[PDB]
Amino acid sequence: LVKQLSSNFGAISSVLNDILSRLDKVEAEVQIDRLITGRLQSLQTYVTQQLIRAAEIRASANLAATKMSECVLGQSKRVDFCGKGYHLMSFPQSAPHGVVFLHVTYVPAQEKNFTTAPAICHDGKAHFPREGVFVSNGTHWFVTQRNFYE
Amino acid sequence: AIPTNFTISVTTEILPVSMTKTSVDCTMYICGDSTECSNLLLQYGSFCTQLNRALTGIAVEQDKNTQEVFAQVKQIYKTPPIKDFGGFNFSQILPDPSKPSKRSFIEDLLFNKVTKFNGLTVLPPLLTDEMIAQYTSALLAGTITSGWTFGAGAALQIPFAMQMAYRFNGIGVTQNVLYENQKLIANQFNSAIGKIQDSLSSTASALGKLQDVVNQNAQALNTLVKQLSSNFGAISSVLNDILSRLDKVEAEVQIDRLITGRLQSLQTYVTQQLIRAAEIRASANLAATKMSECVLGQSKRVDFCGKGYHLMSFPQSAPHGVVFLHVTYVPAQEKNFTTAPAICHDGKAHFPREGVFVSNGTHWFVTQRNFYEPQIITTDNTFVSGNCDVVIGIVNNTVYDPLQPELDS
Amino acid sequence: FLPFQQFGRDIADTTDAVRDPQTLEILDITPCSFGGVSVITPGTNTSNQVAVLYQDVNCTEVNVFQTRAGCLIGAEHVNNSYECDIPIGAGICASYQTSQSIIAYTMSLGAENSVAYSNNSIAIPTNFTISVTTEILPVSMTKTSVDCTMYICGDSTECSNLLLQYGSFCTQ
Amino acid sequence: TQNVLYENQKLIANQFNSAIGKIQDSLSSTASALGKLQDVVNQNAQALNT
Ligand SMILES: *[C@@H]1O[C@H](CO)[C@@H](O[C@@H]2O[C@H](CO)[C@@H](O)[C@H](O)[C@H]2NC(C)=O)[C@H](O)[C@H]1NC(C)=O
Ligand SMILES: *[C@@H]1O[C@H](CO)[C@@H](O[C@@H]2O[C@H](CO)[C@@H](O)[C@H](O)[C@H]2NC(C)=O)[C@H](O)[C@H]1NC(C)=O
Ligand SMILES: *[C@@H]1O[C@H](CO)[C@@H](O[C@@H]2O[C@H](CO)[C@@H](O)[C@H](O)[C@H]2NC(C)=O)[C@H](O)[C@H]1NC(C)=O
Ligand SMILES: *[C@@H]1O[C@H](CO)[C@@H](O[C@@H]2O[C@H](CO)[C@@H](O)[C@H](O)[C@H]2NC(C)=O)[C@H](O)[C@H]1NC(C)=O
Ligand SMILES: *[C@@H]1O[C@H](CO)[C@@H](O[C@@H]2O[C@H](CO)[C@@H](O)[C@H](O)[C@H]2NC(C)=O)[C@H](O)[C@H]1NC(C)=O
Ligand SMILES: *[C@@H]1O[C@H](CO)[C@@H](O[C@@H]2O[C@H](CO)[C@@H](O)[C@H](O)[C@H]2NC(C)=O)[C@H](O)[C@H]1NC(C)=O
Ligand SMILES: *[C@@H]1O[C@H](CO)[C@@H](O)[C@H](O)[C@H]1NC(C)=O
Ligand SMILES: *[C@@H]1O[C@H](CO)[C@@H](O)[C@H](O)[C@H]1NC(C)=O
Ligand SMILES: *[C@@H]1O[C@H](CO)[C@@H](O)[C@H](O)[C@H]1NC(C)=O
Ligand SMILES: *[C@@H]1O[C@H](CO)[C@@H](O)[C@H](O)[C@H]1NC(C)=O
Ligand SMILES: *[C@@H]1O[C@H](CO)[C@@H](O)[C@H](O)[C@H]1NC(C)=O
Ligand SMILES: *[C@@H]1O[C@H](CO)[C@@H](O)[C@H](O)[C@H]1NC(C)=O
Repeated sequence: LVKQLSSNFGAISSVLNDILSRLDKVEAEVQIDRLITGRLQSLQTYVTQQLIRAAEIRASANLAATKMSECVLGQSKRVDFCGKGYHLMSFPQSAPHGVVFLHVTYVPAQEKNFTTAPAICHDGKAHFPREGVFVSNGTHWFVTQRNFYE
Repeated sequence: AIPTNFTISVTTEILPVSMTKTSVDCTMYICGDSTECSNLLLQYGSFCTQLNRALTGIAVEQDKNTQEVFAQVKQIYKTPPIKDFGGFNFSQILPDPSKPSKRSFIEDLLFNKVTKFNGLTVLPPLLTDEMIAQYTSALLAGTITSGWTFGAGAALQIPFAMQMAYRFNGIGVTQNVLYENQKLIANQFNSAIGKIQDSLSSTASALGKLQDVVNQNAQALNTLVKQLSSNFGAISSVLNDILSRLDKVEAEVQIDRLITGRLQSLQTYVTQQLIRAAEIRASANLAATKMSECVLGQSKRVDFCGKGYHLMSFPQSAPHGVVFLHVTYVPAQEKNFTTAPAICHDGKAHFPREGVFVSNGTHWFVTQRNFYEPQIITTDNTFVSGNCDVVIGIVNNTVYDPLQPELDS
Repeated sequence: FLPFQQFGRDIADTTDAVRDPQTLEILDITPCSFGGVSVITPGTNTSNQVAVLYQDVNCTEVNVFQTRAGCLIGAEHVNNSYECDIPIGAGICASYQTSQSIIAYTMSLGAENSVAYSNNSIAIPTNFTISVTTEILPVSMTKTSVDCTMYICGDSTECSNLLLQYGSFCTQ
Repeated sequence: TQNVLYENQKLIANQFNSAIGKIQDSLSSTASALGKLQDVVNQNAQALNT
């Protein structure tokens, strides 16, 4: 925007005082009008870009507020909304013109291949887990939590 | 009213993700191959480079949108050669190895529905249709073979029927309903997919949300080009026709008239593109949100990923967009049952641990809220708190104690 | 062309074709090949070597690698894929690697992996790790304010009086 | 647990009814409550006047 003050826009000079100090009114008003049109257009361009950028910032701020409410104040069931992993808790940190969230997540680290089954027959009855899944270590059947071998 | 039967439905949600990456050269558009016009244009400073910058920013954000929507998986997963998925047929959404581009049948259907000299160019996307198809293949193979585990961390293999059992538990329906009705569920799923294929193969308007984006950008460019035909007060719209007949002094004035008009035309175009780009970005952010919370996980958000109780979703690529196939559980048939909030027994007030109390007119049962499956009311189904003189609408019945006959013998 | 037609025009009113005034044949006028020129470069704190992309042209009209993004000159084509560094377009990215030089390659989409799926095998985690990630979001931007009179006219009454003929353009 | 509601159902209904009455009293007395919508009306009207 400041650089635009250096443009002539068709005028004999970009410096308004240099136009006024050398030419009398009648034609000088024309030369000034050329600069007014160009500089006014420059401001309109600047303001339009700022309004669009401001809309972008507002969307980001709304997202940040949403995360603050549903991650720091609560616990998020939304996948990858507050970082990768199963969300536990988050911590806000301030930053210049922004906010930084530290997302604490639970990530499975080591796994084993187990044989499974959807149900077990006993006396003709079909037994299903109340919680967890059925696993076999190759000789014995166990019931264990879905997200942690126990 | 408690549902006694259910139907598995598949819905299609179509979202724009990107728009054509145009770039406009102000000198060739405004002046072309004319130095006199270019020299006049230089008196307007940076008006051009701010337009090249704005369009570059848009072009970059079109690739950012695609990457955030599709590039959510660190690895490219692939299905096994044996499709033992419990009766669920995925052959119409998985890559077809026989095509020159490994797209699914449905993706091929989607691509068949959506259809320079003045300084106006179109940049290629960074991610080709091949790269997008591979990404949707990886996301689909992960979803099918590992459920939601590939989203949080490592892809942990699980039988598909058990994965669906978890998805059913996630909506308040005990996993045993799925296994007892597994064949029915697989047949309903396969039929729903066939219906999706028939719709896409017959309803052209299905992809209107993406076609309109294509139309809006194309028309805008046509409008910009049409503006070269305007005089803007000059004796002629053709710059060379002005330069070849008039000498410098007045010709510079006639050229200035065209520069002002054409520069205004570009500014209008760029402003409209920035606003439209913001719209596309919001849509892409929504698509990425759905991808993360529907395909990689399971959504508890009502109507976020289609109507019904969400089970799973499948991404499909489309021209300048993404198509989600949302698999939902919808109650199908219901009966009128009499209910009660609690039952008095020995003065104790019994409440269900899970489910509600129902009566068929002669006997009281406890059943799941979302699926009629009557069980005998027992001490292992209900809990005691307080007594019958507080709860409004409490009824008299008996609660069977499974331990009593065990102690008598 | 019909016997009375001498010139053809495009949507922009530029000449599309002309009929030669001496020999009555039609010549199409296609403006000669042009395009944007982009420079692919590592930062100047690392190297002053660059590659040049001539957009949407063949390398004949201008070692040399023809891509659908254009003719890339100065970057060596490498068969090995990598993570995208400096994007070019159409699946091609470039980077500065090992002497050292600029390379061009088809970008990798991630490691290839298969899931050991079967109808009776489940993988259940036995251990876990607690990870912390950082998410950075903009919230605000500098609260600028611009005075149209000082910007446009400054300390000049004659200009201000002319500006008043434009009404509310400023106060908006 | 759902038993809390049933044991306290009368209290809950009375609190709900009172809260609604408070909403009515606020809307009947606080003009600024709908400012978010009035500003939209004002922004478009002024723009046309401009
Ligand atoms: C599967 O788990 C069971 C239970 O832990 C194992 O059975 C035990 O094996 C140990 C020897 O490692 C014996 O000392 C115990 O008496 C066994 N208990 C029972 C109840 O049998 C079984 O060996 C494991 N199998 C495999 C292949 O790991
Ligand atoms: C639940 O609804 C399904 C259909 O949505 C029923 O399945 C149909 O059953 C009839 C038997 O009268 C068959 O002729 C149809 O071919 C079946 N359709 C499918 C898709 O399998 C099912 O029987 C219903 N169950 C109950 C208990 O009402
Ligand atoms: C999954 O559904 C597709 C639907 O097309 C099945 O493909 C058809 O299979 C039948 C016989 O198996 C052929 O006669 C058709 O020509 C096939 N159609 C197409 C388009 O390929 C596929 O076989 C089904 N898979 C399973 C395992 O049942
Ligand atoms: C309500 O359900 C109960 C339990 O299913 C029904 O009682 C059974 O009725 C059948 C006849 O249809 C008898 O053969 C069983 O011996 C009954 N069992 C018991 C424990 O009483 C009862 O008839 C049903 N009532 C209605 C109106 O449907
Ligand atoms: C539910 O059962 C209780 C007791 O089994 C009933 O309470 C009796 O009500 C009658 C009539 O009001 C009294 O005369 C008895 O003295 C009460 N007995 C007890 C132990 O409180 C109660 O009325 C029954 N509810 C319904 C709806 O029939
Ligand atoms: C689970 O993983 C943790 C590391 O993430 C293991 O803790 C390490 O155990 C080794 C023992 O071999 C120590 O030398 C390391 O210092 C431990 N690291 C930390 C951070 O405490 C843990 O033992 C693993 N548990 C199982 C059952 O595999
Ligand atoms: C499970 O078995 C397959 C069979 O080849 C193997 O490739 C895979 O690595 C095994 N899983 C683990 C966690 O070792
Ligand atoms: C429940 O009873 C009402 C009583 O008229 C009836 O209109 C309604 O259709 C019944 N519900 C079902 C599912 O039949
Ligand atoms: C339900 O309504 C009937 C209407 O006559 C009434 O007699 C009965 O007591 C009511 N029950 C409850 C729990 O409100
Ligand atoms: C970039 O230059 C600065 C200053 O010379 C240097 O400190 C920094 O490490 C350089 N960056 C890289 C990636 O080498
Ligand atoms: C010109 O570009 C086309 C692009 O497809 C290429 O096939 C051709 O070989 C290039 N060179 C020519 C025409 O000499
Ligand atoms: C790269 O792969 C192509 C495949 O056609 C091959 O012709 C070429 O020689 C390879 N380059 C090197 C350096 O191996």
